[PDB]
Amino acid sequence: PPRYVIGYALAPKKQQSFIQPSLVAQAASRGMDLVPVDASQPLAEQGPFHLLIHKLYGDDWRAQLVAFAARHPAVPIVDPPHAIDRLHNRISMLQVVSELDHQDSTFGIPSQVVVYDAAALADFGLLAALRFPLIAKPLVADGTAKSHKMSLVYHREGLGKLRPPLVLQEFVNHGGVIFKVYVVGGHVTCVKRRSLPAVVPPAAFINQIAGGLRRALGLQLFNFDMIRDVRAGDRYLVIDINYFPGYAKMPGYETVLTDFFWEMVHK
Amino acid sequence: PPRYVIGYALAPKKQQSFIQPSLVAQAASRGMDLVPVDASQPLAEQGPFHLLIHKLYGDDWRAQLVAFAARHPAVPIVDPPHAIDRLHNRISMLQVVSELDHQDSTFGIPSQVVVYDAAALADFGLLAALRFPLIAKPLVADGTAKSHKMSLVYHREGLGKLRPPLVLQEFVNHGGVIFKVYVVGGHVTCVKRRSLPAVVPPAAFINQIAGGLRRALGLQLFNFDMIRDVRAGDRYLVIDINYFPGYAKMPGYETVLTDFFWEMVHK
Ligand SMILES: [Cl-]
Ligand SMILES: [Cl-]
Repeated sequence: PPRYVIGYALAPKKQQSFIQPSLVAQAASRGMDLVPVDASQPLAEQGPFHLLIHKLYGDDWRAQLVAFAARHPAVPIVDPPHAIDRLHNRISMLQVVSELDHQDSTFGIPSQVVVYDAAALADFGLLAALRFPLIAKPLVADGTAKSHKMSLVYHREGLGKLRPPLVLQEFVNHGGVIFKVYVVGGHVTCVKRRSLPAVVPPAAFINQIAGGLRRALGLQLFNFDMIRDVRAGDRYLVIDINYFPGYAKMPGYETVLTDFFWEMVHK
Repeated sequence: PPRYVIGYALAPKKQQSFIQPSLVAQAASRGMDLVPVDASQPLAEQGPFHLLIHKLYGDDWRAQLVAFAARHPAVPIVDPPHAIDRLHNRISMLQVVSELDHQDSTFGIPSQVVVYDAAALADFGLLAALRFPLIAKPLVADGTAKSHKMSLVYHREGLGKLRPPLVLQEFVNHGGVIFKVYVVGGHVTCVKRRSLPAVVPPAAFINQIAGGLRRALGLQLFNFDMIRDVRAGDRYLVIDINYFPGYAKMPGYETVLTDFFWEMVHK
């Protein structure tokens, strides 16, 4: 019958990991043509698309997506740059998680300390009452930098050498395990990574959170970090959310994505 | 010669305090007609304006200002709603203050604790090492609510009864004085309010900060709260910023505003 064009605008490293022959071939076998977006030409002069997927940042790419969205309201963008932006301030991101509605399993948000300058990082009294280890992230980051990754701190001296502005979370109530939950539209997958280089949370609970994050963030492609609060044992916290992660690591990612692409071009 | 129309879109209480006969008459004496915007009609069908000043919130008023700004790019809006929004998240607001560049007087940003839910407000260990009193604000607020005001907390029991999500700042290093600095474009005024119901900071320093906030926030009308860190005695912190404050309280506000309106319609 008819064919659907899936335009992709990805950095070369993300093309190499995500746009694999096995994905291109599975999708073509179902009538879907994955077509790269030329970065050296405007998207406006670039050919019919039934779906645009991207992981590019900055005001020129944003402007192109803003114009594309005006010219072609019915063509889904995954994901809209105003929705990716909701992840860029750690404090406003966790604010979005705090808006979700709430069985046997409970859902929390971990308190944060924000330190804006070097003087505060030396002299703020409260920092001497922190339990270690800490999770530290820059307050604002898009993920593109290596220094935008959540990093562990083991003592006051290590904290003292970080670059403010930063957000600090205590990291002691979780029994040294982290659950990375991969989401693709209505579909969840879950990876029992072990932090500080086990029993998974209930699947129905994870699906409720995954779906609430999708509706609240307006993102189809993301992965959320979750911990068990092992004081109580049936309490869980979301500690991070990341746009369009390394799906290529999960075996069977090609089938999950192809199913998602097919769903999106029949919305 | 020609006359200039200054449209104003204000709540009735703000009309009563700010749009006083003495302001209307001074401005008319200089060729400037202050004209109220009809809230029951679209702004698009509302008459030539050489300047629009407002203090209204919400998506309908925003949409009207977005359309006005497209149709009439050369007519200044004071202030643009995307710029007022920069004040609505306390953490991203202080992030904007942290971006300013930096003599005898130094300039800091106070560390904050963010508490997202009721469980954290009871159980977060770090809160038992806070010094009191604290400044507490909701993480997100526009100022229109009575509960959106920065409030003082004197002990753990009082902290325990607040409504998260909230931002906590220790409030002990300032020797019980707060400086409210009123800004109108390039012009500063300064009020030695005494907190917890004196020597002012140097005027050149205040003007540098006022001007950096104006460029960074893109606001003409605001007031910033500043404290002296009395450990060192030549260090100052910005602890709050508010859109379009009670200028009518300062004597001589009519002359300051009329001069600002005249400057804006000759940009
Ligand atoms: Cl990938
Ligand atoms: Cl007023």
